[PDB]
Amino acid sequence: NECLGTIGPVTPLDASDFALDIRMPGVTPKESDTYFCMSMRLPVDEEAFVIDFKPRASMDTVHHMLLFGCNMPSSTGSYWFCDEGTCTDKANILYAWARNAPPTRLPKGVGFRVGGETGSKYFVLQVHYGDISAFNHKDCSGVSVHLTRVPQPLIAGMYLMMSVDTVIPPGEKVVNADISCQYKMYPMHVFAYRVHTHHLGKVVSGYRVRNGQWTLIGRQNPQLPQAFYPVEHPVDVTFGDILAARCVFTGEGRTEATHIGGTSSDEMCNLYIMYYMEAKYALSFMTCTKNVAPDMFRTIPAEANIPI
Ligand SMILES: O=N[O-]
Ligand SMILES: O=N[O-]
Ligand SMILES: O=N[O-]
Ligand SMILES: [Cu+2]
Ligand SMILES: [Cu+2]
Ligand code: NI
Repeated sequence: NECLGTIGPVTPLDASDFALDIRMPGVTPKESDTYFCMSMRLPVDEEAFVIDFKPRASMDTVHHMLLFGCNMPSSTGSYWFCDEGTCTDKANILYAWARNAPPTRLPKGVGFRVGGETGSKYFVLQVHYGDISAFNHKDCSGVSVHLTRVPQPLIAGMYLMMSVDTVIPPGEKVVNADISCQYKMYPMHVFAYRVHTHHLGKVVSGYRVRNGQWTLIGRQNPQLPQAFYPVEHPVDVTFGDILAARCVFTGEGRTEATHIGGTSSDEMCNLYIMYYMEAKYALSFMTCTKNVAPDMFRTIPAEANIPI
C-alpha cells in the first residue's frame, strides 16, 4: 500500500511477466465521498494479457476501487475528479474492489487482452474515498496488475447491459428498466457479474433466455457493495440466446423526474457480465443498450421484481 518512490511502478516477475502498480499520486481528499481518477499508459506497445489483480488499498479510507482499460482517458496530467469522466471513449471495466465484498480471482488460464493494435492502451483507476477521517497524510491506494505476454488459452471480456432511455417519474412506486439483445457471437461463459445503479435502484437481475426458459446469471441489491460477484453456476451463452436484464427503480423521495445520466441525481441501469471465451473465438467487449424482445419480459421470474 506504500508509495513506490525510487523503484517506480514496474516490477519484473519473470522473463515474460511483470507487475504494474497503478496508485494514486499521493493524494489528500478534502471532503467525504470523493472520487479520484488517474491514468497509466501501458509500458508495452505490443499485445499483453492481464492475468491477476492485487488490491493495494488503505482499509480505513477506501470505499471502492474500479480499474478500466481504454484508449482516451478523460483527463491528462496527474489525477482528476471522476466527475469530469473516466474515459472519453468506452471505459472497459477490468476489476472492482469493494470493502465489504472481497474480490474473486480470475480463473487460471483466463486473461484480458490489452495493448497491441486493438487492445486498451491505458489503465484508468477510480478510487472512491469514504471516511477521509485520517489525521492530512498522502494516500497511494490502487491496484497491482499482473501482465504477461504469454497468450492465454481463455480470453476474459465484458458484456455490458445498460439502459439509456429510462425515465422515472417523481413518486412512482415501481419503474422497470428492461434490456434485451440477441446473442450472435461464439459461446461465452459467464463467471462473474456486477450491478450498478444510483440511489433509486432496489434490485438488478440478468438472465440468459433460451427457448423461453430464463436461466439466472445474477441478481443483486445495487445498494450493497458493487463488486464483481461470482456466478452460482457457470452459464454459457450461445448464438441465438437472448440476454435480458431488469433494474427495478423507485421514484419515491424525488420531487422531479429521474432519467439516465452520469451524476448522483441521475440514474443508471448497468449490468456487467464478465465472461471468458476460447481465445480463437474471443472478443473482448459487447454491449446491449436495446430492448429487442420487450414482450418476452411477460414471463420474467418473480424474483426479478422483489428486493434482496
Ligand atoms: O427464447 N429465446 O431464444
Ligand atoms: O457450455 N456447455 O457446457
Ligand atoms: O455512478 N455515477 O455515474
Ligand atoms: Cu464506493
Ligand atoms: Cu453510475
Ligand atoms: Ni459450458
